[PDB]
Amino acid sequence: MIQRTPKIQVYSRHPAENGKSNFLNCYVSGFHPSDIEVDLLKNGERIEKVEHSDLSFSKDWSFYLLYYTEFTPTEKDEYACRVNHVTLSQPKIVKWDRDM
Amino acid sequence: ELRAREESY
Amino acid sequence: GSHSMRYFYTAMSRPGRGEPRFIAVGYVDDTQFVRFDSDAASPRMAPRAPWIEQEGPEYWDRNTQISKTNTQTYRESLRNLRGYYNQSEAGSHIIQRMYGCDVGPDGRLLRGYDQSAYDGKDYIALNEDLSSWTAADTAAQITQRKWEAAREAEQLRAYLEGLCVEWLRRYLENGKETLQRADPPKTHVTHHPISDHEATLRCWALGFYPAEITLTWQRDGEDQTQDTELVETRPAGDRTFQKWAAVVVPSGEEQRYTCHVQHEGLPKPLTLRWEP
Repeated sequence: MIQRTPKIQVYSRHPAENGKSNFLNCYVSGFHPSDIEVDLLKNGERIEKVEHSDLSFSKDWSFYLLYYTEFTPTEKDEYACRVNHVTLSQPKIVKWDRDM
Repeated sequence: ELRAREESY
Repeated sequence: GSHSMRYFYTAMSRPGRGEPRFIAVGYVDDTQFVRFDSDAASPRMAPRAPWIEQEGPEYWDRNTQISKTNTQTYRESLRNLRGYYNQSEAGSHIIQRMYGCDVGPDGRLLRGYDQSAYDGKDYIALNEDLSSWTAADTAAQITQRKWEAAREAEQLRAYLEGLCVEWLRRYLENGKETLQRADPPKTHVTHHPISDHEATLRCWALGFYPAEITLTWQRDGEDQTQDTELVETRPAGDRTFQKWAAVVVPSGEEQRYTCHVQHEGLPKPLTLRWEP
């Protein structure tokens, strides 16, 4: 069958302010089939107890999920989202671009 | 409210 | 304005790892309000929006039983479709179904839907007449003839014209403070230098509900459609959504560019410029 690779966006719920609690989001979408592995990374290490939305799909039948965790950003800490899927030979890592 | 009594494919 | 109720079913076989998983989620507009997962320790229809929590036990038991029955029905359907395509017992396959109704501001049925896919490809859909089917291929024609013999389109029509709109109207009233409230985007324009020659202008929309939005860049009043990078609208996790649009501009020409924002929550459409 045809398979579709996930798109990945990494971003915060609110505009980021160091020392202020927030939510870190990793939105994976556009993929098929539905099995997917998503980790949120803090300085390269897997964050524990990350939650995610209930599986649903878009008009073109591709799946989407929101993975999220409460966090407090700092100037030093670097965050990222690591995604594996059958379409991916190796896990894809997308850094939280705190520049925009 | 869900639809009940669906016929299988 | 108008409103929608939709259920999204995903049934997934996993040979060697137990029986096919069945997940159902329900939405009103862009607000999820229920979920069911046959893999849960104790599978039940469960609330996902506060305004559905006031439904009584009969509601929760009835919708749970339909979902448990569907867990079995969709396992039958997966076995059937495997046969329709001459597929082995070794592979994993997915049935997806979306059904529901749209109502106008006056609550009257605008359109009903019932559409199915197999392994991500369109399989069979109820036509807009709520009376006939469009089958994608000769396998779906087997389902079509089965559903025609069972008068299943008539059952969809009865649901879509009755329960679907009646319960959607109830949900809209019970959740009116959120479901019938459009929250406008908070907007700003950022400037990201690329080189001495160019910079990126990025137009942001944050915190809006519902997800429908129009973000466009114009240059001298002409849409920059082909030149605009438009990210997929994404959920913030607090019911609201986020989106941005970006265009690469020649240095010094930034004032020829305007970002235009249309959203239901806005008093009037916005026109934004870079404000250094």
